[PDB]
Formats: sequence, structure tokens, C-alpha cells
Amino acid sequence: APSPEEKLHLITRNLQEVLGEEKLKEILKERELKIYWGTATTGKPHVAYFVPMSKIADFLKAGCEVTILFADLHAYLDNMKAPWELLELRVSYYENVIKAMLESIGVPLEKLKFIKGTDYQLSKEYTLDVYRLSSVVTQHDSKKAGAEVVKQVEHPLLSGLLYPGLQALDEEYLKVDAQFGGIDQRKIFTFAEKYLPALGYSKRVHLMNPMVPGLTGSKEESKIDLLDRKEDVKKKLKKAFCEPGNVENNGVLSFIKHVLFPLKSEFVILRDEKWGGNKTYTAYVDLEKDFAAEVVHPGDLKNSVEVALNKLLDPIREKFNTPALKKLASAAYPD
Amino acid sequence: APSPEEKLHLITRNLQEVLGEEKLKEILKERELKIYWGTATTGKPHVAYFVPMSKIADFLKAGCEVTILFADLHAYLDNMKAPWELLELRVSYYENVIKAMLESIGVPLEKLKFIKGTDYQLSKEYTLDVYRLSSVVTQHDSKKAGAEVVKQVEHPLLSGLLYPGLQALDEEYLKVDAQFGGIDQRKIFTFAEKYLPALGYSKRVHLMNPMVPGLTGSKEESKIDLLDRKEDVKKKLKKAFCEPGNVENNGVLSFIKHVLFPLKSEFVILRDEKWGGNKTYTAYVDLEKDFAAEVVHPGDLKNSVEVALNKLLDPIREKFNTPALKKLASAAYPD
Ligand SMILES: Nc1ncnc2c1c(OC(F)F)nn2[C@@H]1O[C@H](COS(=O)(=O)NC(=O)[C@@H](N)Cc2ccc(O)cc2)[C@@H](O)[C@H]1O
Ligand SMILES: Nc1ncnc2c1c(OC(F)F)nn2[C@@H]1O[C@H](COS(=O)(=O)NC(=O)[C@@H](N)Cc2ccc(O)cc2)[C@@H](O)[C@H]1O
Repeated sequence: APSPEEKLHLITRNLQEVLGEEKLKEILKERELKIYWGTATTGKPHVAYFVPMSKIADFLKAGCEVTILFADLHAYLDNMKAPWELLELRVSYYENVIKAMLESIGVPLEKLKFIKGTDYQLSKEYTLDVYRLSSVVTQHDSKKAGAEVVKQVEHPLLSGLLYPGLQALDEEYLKVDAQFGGIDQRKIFTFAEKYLPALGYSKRVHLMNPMVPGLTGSKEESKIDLLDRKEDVKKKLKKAFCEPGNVENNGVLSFIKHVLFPLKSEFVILRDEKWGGNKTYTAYVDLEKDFAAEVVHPGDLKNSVEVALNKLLDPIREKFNTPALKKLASAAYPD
Repeated sequence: APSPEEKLHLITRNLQEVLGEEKLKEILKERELKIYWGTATTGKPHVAYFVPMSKIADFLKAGCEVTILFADLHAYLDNMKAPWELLELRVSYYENVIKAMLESIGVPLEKLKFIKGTDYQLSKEYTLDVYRLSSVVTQHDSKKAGAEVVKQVEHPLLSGLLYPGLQALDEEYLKVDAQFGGIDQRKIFTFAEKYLPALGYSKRVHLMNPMVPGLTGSKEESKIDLLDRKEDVKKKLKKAFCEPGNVENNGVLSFIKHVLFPLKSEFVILRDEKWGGNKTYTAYVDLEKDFAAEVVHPGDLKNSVEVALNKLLDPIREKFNTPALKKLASAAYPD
């Protein structure tokens, strides 16, 4: 039975920014927070998705009612990042792999709600609100709201202007108090705080993670897929940006900070007896200090992350080791 | 039983431009043409609406299946020219006054179909097509398609970009072969010819009237309302631009050309015996020649139009002389 103060700590730890602290505290004084996270069903999710999933885990630990939105219409509206025929296959792939990630990090699925955008975003009342919103949002504001999220092409399409407006309306139709996403969503979040009240709807609390550098190319591609075999995880980890003593733009350290510490509350560095043997850290700042002092070597850091990451991936790889899930993976991502 | 050639003449006479003559003739060789005309339910219709209604009459004379669309959602999308609360009152006013105009010029209403946009434009299949269209139409093309139709404001709204796309989709959902409107619709019509095939839908024939100068200020406001009393019709007609011998930008002559000649097939100029007495014209070009020669005086032309216009308005004014229609007129246009 966590106190409102303990819930607030669980909910907001590791975030880059909280908008709406006043209302957030008002809610936690009385009841559970209702929050959602959305993802457009576009490319294959990679290990970076453990970063938002670790905050989802925190939200459930705090007692929140959590909704996960598979934003299939949004994937279509974002420059057809998922063509319309493949959408429902993409939703199935996303649902299976996101549930597998949550099961792997021990998140109880029975208190989560999963919904796909097209379950309600084609309804008459929602569509009427899209038109009501379109009558107050300028073309200027919808273009700028999506600048960091929607793909920016030479001749922008009308769909790209619709995208942020629907993401705002989703807060009302999912009946939430708050929306969580990475800080790349910030301009959509502030757009929603401005325009939802123009429709008679309350502004929501917005919770924003930092954009965490990947476990590969410095801060694009070459990422680690959730279904990569151990040997491919090992190979990709060797090439990760991880300079000795350099605690910035370090995707290996960032994964520890945002995924492994919240999961386990500790992190063990594997190290030879010659250099002091293993050491258990209870706080990220202590590990960071040792890495800056160069008494945690990059190779030992990578070794330690490799062991923990393969533990997270093992049940996922097992789950997708089914004839039906192998066919789904290939069918959702053909050529 | 008019021939295909006689139907084509009735359908296309007095038009400024026909797009799709090849397909138009292919259809008339086999069956009746399916056509619609739409109007956004915004301001009170004035006597200029007799110009499109006279072409509707021609279409029915040619045997066409005609739909009249009361585009209520479009009125809302066009800079809220009709706010959402007043829309259904505006639709009722438009339906009553348009049916009255057609009855006045002797158009049989029983073979016309009347539909309001929100009967189908909020449906799931239509909304899906709006999103499919938005994924191919650029912001650039939708802005330019509506440049002469949608109000151009300093900070354009998203609704204004949606407007031409929905007008294009209306051609498919109303299941027509052709759309009729004034030539101010041309950029929406060519937009529809370009983009409907991107959705797997056929291009439509487009029929365009000329933009006829009003019976008032030269070629805005001061117009004659369909419910104006005889005395107000008389007063407004006195101030109409009608210079002797000047057959251009002459709203009085244009009304004769586009409304009175199609209705009656003749036009009688009322003139004193001293100047030759009355004369009946069987063709507009003969009247124009006499006006250019200054043997039809502006006052006599206005007198002759006044008599005919009050005949067209009399049954409309009688129809709206009901307690329920008086309340409707005031409720749809308050303050
Ligand atoms: N490296 C990282 N570090 C920290 N957070 C990260 C990443 C990362 O990298 C990536 F490559 F995986 N993504 N995320 C976060 O997870 C989510 C990704 O999902 S998304 O598909 O991008 N969704 C969108 O864009 C949203 N508009 C979709 C949407 C649509 C309608 C709604 O009503 C609500 C939402 C967003 O919150 C992202 O910030
Ligand atoms: N002086 C004149 N001479 C000759 N024709 C004239 C005029 C005139 O003057 C005015 F003041 F009355 N209007 N018209 C013509 O009648 C119609 C008016 O209706 S409207 O409300 O303007 N409709 C729109 O704009 C259309 N986008 C509405 C629409 C929406 C969805 C659809 O699927 C189809 C259509 C249009 O065709 C106009 O050209």
C-alpha cells in the first residue's frame, strides 16, 4: 500500500520532464492515476522499447490503471510507415512482442488494457470531434506539433497534419488523466494541453522520458531486435559506442540506468578478481562514478549488460519459437 | 423521349465549360445521367440561386437522376460559416427554400433526391476514405484546390484543407456520373479528377455554369432575398448596374439569359407603344442586340424582369407565410 508520495516517486523517477504536477498530486491524494502510452505500429520494435516498458512497470507498481494503445491508424497517417494491408498484421506483431516484453520484466498483464486505434478512431463521435478540432487548429500549429514525430517529407501530406490532432483526442477517448511518452512527443503533448480545452475537454498530465541512446551507433539502425539470437546480440554489443571513462552518450550505461536498475533495484558488474571482482551497485550514480574513474572497463560493462539482456530476451525468443509466430513475423515484415 | 443529342443539348446549354465530354456522350448513348449539385448551408440563399436551379430543371427535362446535397458539414468546415448548433436549422431553411424555388419554376420534386452531408459523411467507410485520401493529397494541393471556394483567412485552419477532399469523395458516395456547380468550383473539380483515381474511384464528368453577376452591385451583398417583399424587390432593382447599350456585367440581362429564357423559352420586353410596344424574343442574342442598339431601355428591361421575378417569388413568399416557417427563418438566422 504505497503512499501518494511513494506513488509519485515510482511514477516520475527517471523522467526528463513532468507537465501538470499540481493535478497529478491532486489525483494521487484520492485515487489511482489513469495513464496511457501509445506506439505507432510501424517498424519492428527493438530493445530500446524496454525503456518505456520499464516506466509502464513503475506505473503498475504505483497502482495506476494503464492502457497501451496500438496506434495503427497513426502508423498509416505517418507517411504510410505501415501500408494499410499490413496494418492488422503489424498490430498482432506489436501486441505479441510488447506483451512478451512485459511478461519478461515481470509486469502483470491482467491489470493492463490493450486497445488498437481503429477500435474507436473510426467511430461517429470520434470523427465528429476530429472535425470540431480541425475547425480550431491552424495548419501552422498542426505542422509544428508533429515536427519531431511525423516524418518530414518534401511535400507534406494532409495525413501528417491530422496525426497530432488524433493523438490529442485519444486522451479524451481513452478517458485518461495522463499520457506518457518520450520527450520527442513534447510538441504533441503541449498541443494537446492547448487544444483539448477548446473542445471542452480537460488538459492532461504529461510524463516524458528522455530519448535514450541506443545500444549501438552512438546516439537510426543497426539496433538489436527483440528476436536477435545470442550471437547477434554479442556481435552488436561489441560495436557499441562505449569509450572508457566517458559517461555521456553511452547507450550501454543508459540501458543500465533506465532498464536494468528499475527492474532489479541493483546492478552487478562482472569483473575479474584481479581488478576487484564483482561489485553490486544500489544506485546508478555509484556505477557512473566508477565508470568515470575507469575502474569499470567497457568490456566488463558490455559483458554485464549482455548477460542481463539475454535474460530479458530469452522468454521472448522462446515465445516466438512457435510455427504461428514465425509466420506472423515474416508476414508482418515481408519485402 | 429526347434523343441522346437532345439530352446533351439540354444538359450543357448555358454552361461555361464541360469536362469529360467523351464519357458524358458514352453514358447518354445508353442510360440516364446521374448528377448532383451541392450547396454549403451557410447564408440565406438569394435570387442568384435561380441560376443553378435553372440548370437542375434542364437536367430533369433531359431525364437525369438528380441529387441535391445540403452540405452541412462543409458549411462548418468553411471557417464555421454556419456554427455547429445552427446547422440543422440551416439545413431545414435550405431544404424548404430550395424546394420552393424548384416548385416555383415547375420542377417535379418527386424525381429529385435530397440528402444532407451528415447523413453519410460521418460513416465508418466514408471516414476511412477521408484518411486514405489524406495519405495521398499534399497540403499544397488541398490549399490550392479550395482557394476560390473556402474563405481565405490569415491563419488557415485544418478544416479548410479537409473541405475539397470531402467534396471529391462525395462524388463516389453519392454514386454519380457527374457533378454540376459554378465555375468557382473548377479547382475542386479538377482536384477530384486527379485524386479519385488514386483511391480506385472513377473520375467524374464536371459541368460548370458561369459565375453570373447579381441583380444588384455590378458583378457581395445588397442582394435580393428569396423572401423580399415586392416593394423591396422594386427598390433593389432600381439601383442595379444596367447602363444603356452596355450588355456586359449586366446582372439584369444575365438573369434573363440564365433564368428567364430557360424557364419560358421566350422573354417579353414590356415597352410603351410610343417606342414600338411589347416585343417577344425567342433567343437571348436577339434581346442583346436590341439592348446594344438602345431600343430596349434599362427601365423597361428592369420593369420586365421585376414582373417575372415577382411571379417566381410569389409562391415562395406564400409558402413561408406560415407561423412555423416564419419561426424557422428567424431561428436559423438570429444574431
Ligand atoms: N530510444 C528511446 N528512448 C526512450 N523512449 C523511446 C525511445 C524510442 O525509440 C524508438 F526507436 F524505439 N521510442 N521511445 C518512446 O516510445 C514511444 C515509441 O513509439 S512511437 O511509435 O514512436 N509512437 C509515437 O510516435 C506516438 N506519436 C504514437 C501515438 C499515437 C497516438 C496516441 O494517442 C499516442 C501515441 C514514444 O513515446 C517514444 O518516445
Ligand atoms: N452568382 C452565381 N452564378 C452562378 N452560380 C452560382 C452563383 C452563386 O452565388 C452565390 F452567392 F449564390 N453560387 N452559384 C453556384 O451554386 C453553388 C453555390 O453553393 S455554395 O454554397 O457556394 N457551394 C459550394 O461552395 C460547394 N463547394 C458546396 C459543396 C460541398 C460538398 C459537395 O460534395 C458539393 C458541393 C455553387 O456551385 C456556386 O458555384
